[PDB]
Amino acid sequence: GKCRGLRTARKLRSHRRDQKWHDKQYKKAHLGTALKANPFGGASHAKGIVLEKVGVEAKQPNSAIRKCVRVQLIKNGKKITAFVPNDGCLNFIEENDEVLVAGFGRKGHAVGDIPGVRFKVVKVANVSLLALYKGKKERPR
Amino acid sequence: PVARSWVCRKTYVTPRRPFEKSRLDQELKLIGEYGLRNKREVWRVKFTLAKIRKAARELLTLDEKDPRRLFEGNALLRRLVRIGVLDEGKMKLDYILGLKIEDFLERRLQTQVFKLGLAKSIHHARVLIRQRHIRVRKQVVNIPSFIVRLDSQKHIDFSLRSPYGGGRPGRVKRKNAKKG
Amino acid sequence: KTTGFGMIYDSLDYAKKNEPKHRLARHGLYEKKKTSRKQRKERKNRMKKVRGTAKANVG
Amino acid sequence: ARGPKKHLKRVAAPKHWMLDKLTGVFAPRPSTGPHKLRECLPLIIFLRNRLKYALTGDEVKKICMQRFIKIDGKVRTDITYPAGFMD
Amino acid sequence: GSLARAGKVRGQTPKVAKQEKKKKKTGRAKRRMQYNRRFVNVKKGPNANS
RNA sequence: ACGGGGAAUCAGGGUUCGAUUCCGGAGAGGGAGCCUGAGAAACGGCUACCACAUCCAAGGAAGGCAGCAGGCGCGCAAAUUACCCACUCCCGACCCGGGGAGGUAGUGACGAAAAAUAACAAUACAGGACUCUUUCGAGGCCCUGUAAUUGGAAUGAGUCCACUUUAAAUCCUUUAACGAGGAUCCAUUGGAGGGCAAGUCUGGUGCCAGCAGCCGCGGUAAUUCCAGCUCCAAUAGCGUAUAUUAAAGUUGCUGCAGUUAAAAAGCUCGUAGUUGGAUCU
Ligand SMILES: [Mg+2]
Repeated sequence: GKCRGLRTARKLRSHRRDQKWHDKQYKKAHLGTALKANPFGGASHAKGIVLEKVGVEAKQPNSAIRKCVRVQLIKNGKKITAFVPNDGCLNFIEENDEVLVAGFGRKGHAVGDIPGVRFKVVKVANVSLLALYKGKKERPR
Repeated sequence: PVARSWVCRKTYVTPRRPFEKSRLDQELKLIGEYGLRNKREVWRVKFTLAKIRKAARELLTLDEKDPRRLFEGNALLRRLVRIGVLDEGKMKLDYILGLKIEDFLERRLQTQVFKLGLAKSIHHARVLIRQRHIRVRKQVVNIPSFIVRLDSQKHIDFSLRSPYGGGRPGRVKRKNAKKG
Repeated sequence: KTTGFGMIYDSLDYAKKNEPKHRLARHGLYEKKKTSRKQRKERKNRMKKVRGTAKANVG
Repeated sequence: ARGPKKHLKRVAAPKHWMLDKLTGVFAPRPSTGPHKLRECLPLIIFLRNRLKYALTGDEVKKICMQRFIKIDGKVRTDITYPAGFMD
Repeated sequence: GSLARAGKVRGQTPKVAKQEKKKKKTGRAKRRMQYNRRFVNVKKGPNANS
């Protein structure tokens, strides 16, 4: 069992300090390696330039082609893959466009059929994809 | 550095479970019975009662002759008697825990002007108050959530400058009179 | 009902001595100067560059 | 700070002065004198705030420069003069 | 994969216009309608079909 | 990683945040050195060096917005080159002068408070309960709704005299005049298999397009995609991403586990640490 003395505070506190590092959430947050490997660098959104249009085939048992885009981040030069959410929204994006990119819902984890993709597109050329999709705004000319 | 004050509060708390069927039926019944506008108007009164019950539970853990218990117990009981929620002959700290939201909802000006016969329904009372037809002691009030103090129950009347009192007719009767 | 404040002075001379000079202009007993803070400040900074009586002949 | 201070903020003023929050950012800093800064009542907070002989701080100056107020037998024209206990 | 079928069913779907209808009440009068509908005047659901 | 006063969350214990208007510290592009003065190693003072950068007749001269506006850059990320010393105060030789301190307007769905988008009456029913007639029925007693059925009564929101406000204004408050019937003076944002409130409706597509936080849906009758209708949740607000608290008795002091699910050192000695039997009026 555990020690239960009146002069045990140092033992209890040091043991808790040591054993907190075996919690993977705590270690990930407090170690610093997961902050340097994050392409966004701790930000919720980031801007980037479109390099290529890609198509990622879904994981089994699903059979489809999720339509994504390869994006190079402006602030650090890193390269990511971002999923274009809705029906036919890839037709609004063109190469060399500047896009706003956000996380994809699971704090750095992949979501659903889409393998290895952690990001999604929000805006293209300062126009939200929702407004384009619902016909509220059009691409600037 | 500015001569400004940043003190403010939120006056309600949302429920923890958003889609609890028993709570959705219970709250809509209060909305319909007292003619409220939205669910936030139920969570406000419920928050006020929750804070009253919490002060009483904290005072009830003190000694029966604790100086703070006899000072802030009398004050709370007197405050509850003054608005008409608690009875005059029930000034005991254990009768606060027997209070309900319906007691607090009955003292609204909207409920009172209807129960005094000024309005034909609880929805007519709302528009009557918001349209500046009601006064309490020579002061015009257009806030339906105005909690009526007990010794104000007798001074709720039609406004002195309204078509329902001694005032001129509104724009519609004036315009139709000249129509012929 | 309207609520306000009021003062009654013994004489017009005492009123002119003690009253704020913006509350005398409302009665027509005081005229302000028709310039601007920017105008006066810029004029002030130009005279720093000039020395002697030539300060007066500066616009 | 490179020297002595000359200002007083209203929330940092002595509480027994009974100063409200929204009149201004500053409070009268008492002049140096026989009584301490935190144990005194300046003449402006007595002529304006307590006796209401004046409505603004400019009117306190107009009363003072007419040589009407004597603190223990001597005329003081300073409007932040630190009067204190038994004066 | 091949990025050539994007927008397929959304562009294939026939276009149907919305029927114009009487406007909806709002605020204190919309929530009075629900109360009257569910409590004062009344094993199935609000949107049960057939 | 400026430190406190403090902030969010919260059964009790606890966890996280505090650049930020109050108190203390530090700095004025980076180091260093000084003069004056009661007080400075001062930068809206000076002297050098390092890095930038300005005018030039090429000899020379002049620099320091982490002050108020404003511009560039950086970015996911943040407002006017506006008016005034009228208030609060400060400074001076001074009742008089000055103050981008400070105040006032502008931008402002950071966030917080109150609160419109309809109300009533008469009709006739899908009608409903409730009283009597066993039943047909009478219902004027009380109630809800397609009401594309009638009807005048009431009001802002707006336009706009004037006063009031104020240093001068604006706004709020107060008041004449005009100002409401139904595609309007029109409420939105997300959903309808489960978690989790609410359609195995109808049309299109056919493991494609797409949905889907998780389980899962889609291969010619799809409760889940794209739409119409209908339905429900909050509402002048509602979705999404991210950090964080609760949920987490999944960090366990309160309060967890270690035979087989993750786990007792091969065994014993032994210092520090932790803990230590009666017994006195
Ligand atoms: Mg359900």
